[PDB]
Amino acid sequence: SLFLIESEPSTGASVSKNLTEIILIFSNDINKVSQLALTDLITDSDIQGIDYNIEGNKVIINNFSLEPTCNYRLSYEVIDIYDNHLQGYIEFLVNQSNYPQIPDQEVNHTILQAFYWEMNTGEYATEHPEEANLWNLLAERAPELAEAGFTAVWLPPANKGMAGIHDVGYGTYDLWDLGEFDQKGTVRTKYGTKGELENAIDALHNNDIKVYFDAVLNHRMGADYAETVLLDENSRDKPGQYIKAWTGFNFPGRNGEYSNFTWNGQCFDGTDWDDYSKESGKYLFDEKSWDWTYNWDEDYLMGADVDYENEAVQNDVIDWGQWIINNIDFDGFRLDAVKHIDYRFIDKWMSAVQNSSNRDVFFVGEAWVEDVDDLKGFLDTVGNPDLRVFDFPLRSFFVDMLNGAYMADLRNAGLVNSPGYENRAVTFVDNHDTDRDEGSYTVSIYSRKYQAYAYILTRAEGVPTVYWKDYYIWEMKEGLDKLLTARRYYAYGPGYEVDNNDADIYSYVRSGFPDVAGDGLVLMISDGTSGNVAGKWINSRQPDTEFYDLTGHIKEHVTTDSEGYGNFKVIKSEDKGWSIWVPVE
Ligand SMILES: [Ca+2]
Ligand SMILES: [Ca+2]
Ligand SMILES: [Ca+2]
Ligand SMILES: [Ca+2]
Ligand code: NA
Repeated sequence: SLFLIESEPSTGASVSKNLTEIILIFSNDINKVSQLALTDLITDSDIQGIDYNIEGNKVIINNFSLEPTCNYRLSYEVIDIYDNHLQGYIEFLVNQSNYPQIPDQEVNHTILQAFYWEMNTGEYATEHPEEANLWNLLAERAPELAEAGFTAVWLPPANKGMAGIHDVGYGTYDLWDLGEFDQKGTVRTKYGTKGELENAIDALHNNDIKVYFDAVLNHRMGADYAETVLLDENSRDKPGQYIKAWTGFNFPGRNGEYSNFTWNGQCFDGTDWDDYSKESGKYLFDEKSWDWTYNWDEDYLMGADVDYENEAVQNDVIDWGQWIINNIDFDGFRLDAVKHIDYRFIDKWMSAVQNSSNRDVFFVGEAWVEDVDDLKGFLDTVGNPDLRVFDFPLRSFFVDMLNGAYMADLRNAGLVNSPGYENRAVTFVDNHDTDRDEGSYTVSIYSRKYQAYAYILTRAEGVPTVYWKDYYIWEMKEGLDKLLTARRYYAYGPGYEVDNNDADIYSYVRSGFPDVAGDGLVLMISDGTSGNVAGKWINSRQPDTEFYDLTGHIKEHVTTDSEGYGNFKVIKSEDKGWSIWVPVE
């Protein structure tokens, strides 16, 4: 039975104006092409003089020249060798060739999270062998990341963890070992060597991309030796008992390189394992107190807990902070488990590290707090103005959209819309904790993900993060790249909320820069399912201007009146319910 197996370009694609042919691949060998037309859908005129040629089960169509920003349909009726008839079509959009010219200092910022939990494991290692060596890959890919519009990359923890080569990076063992020393059965980390990493950073800086380090400062794991430790009278478990604590770290493999600091019992407030009784608990060490944290009793999380009241410990870790930026040339950090670490210490280190260099070091904390007020109150407590946080509040809205949400409420959702806190939001859709095959605390954004990316990447505030697993593993690249184009060239100037949002449609306006031609955009997203085209009358702030949907979804243009208003459209479906209207000229 006759069907189209695939086409190049694929239906829905955005293509180069230099596309020279369309290949259609069919199920059976093809006897005939009865009708073929390539149509410009804006003017509704067929391109005269196209040619085709039959090769077994393939049909190559050529002899055309496509205009930028134009939507085309290739319609065909073929008869196969068993006299089956198949009628069908493919559609595609041509990329803009002449983009708006944005002054380099105003270009929008955009982060790629360069990892996922199961990288280089199970089928992932099979289907994606290039990820057995992440530093080398990021090196290879720097120029295409930059072409995509990424301005920074957040790396997985680059230091040696307690599971060695299988450590995703959070079983922190040695901060000063970046896959330079044979420790935990491996010289390299799961991701590569120190040299490879230094390679990648040059690769990336070479293409004008920053590199953030994922600093896990709360705990330590895989200690070199155990120690007998008495537990405080205030310990929740086994108070005033003696336990055998895995608390000795001296990093034999590194042998003092970079830092000769070593760790024991007095470097930690406590632990969760007693190797005498072979029991888990929460164990507070004699004369230690849990450090000051936003919420009561949340210093203790897992592993051996760092005592950031200890001055020697504060000093070694401030020194590493500094080494990472000034010596290893990173441009910033993600701060794992930021609310489980002494707030006074986080402010002190953020200040020491910021103060040690002329570069403006970027900092973002992982504080999994879905209420905005609670999260602002955490920012207030830490009280260091450089401290950004991930907008888990906003993501809670994208979880709400999984089975339908009240879409007008996106006007006020997340840290990213809280007055006085909007620029401290690092917005995202999924990450390694929220999108993981097994053992997640949440549900991934498994539906309406494109809508959620469009919202964050068009916004005037915050800094958006794309997830590697979305972009490269679930293969959302094709659709994401169109949103990344929007952000890179169009999402500029003041942002405006509109007055006609409802249960199912949210629209938003970026007016463009006055002193830049052809930038600006109208976003419309929907959680509707009716399967059809809805309009909203929106003031684009650009009088007498022809716009088109750069997503390829709506195959018409919209021209605004002399007040700048126009009827902009979106398709109310899960699959295609996002549109981004940009100027054609
Ligand atoms: Ca802690
Ligand atoms: Ca303490
Ligand atoms: Ca809705
Ligand atoms: Ca403009
Ligand atoms: Na502590």
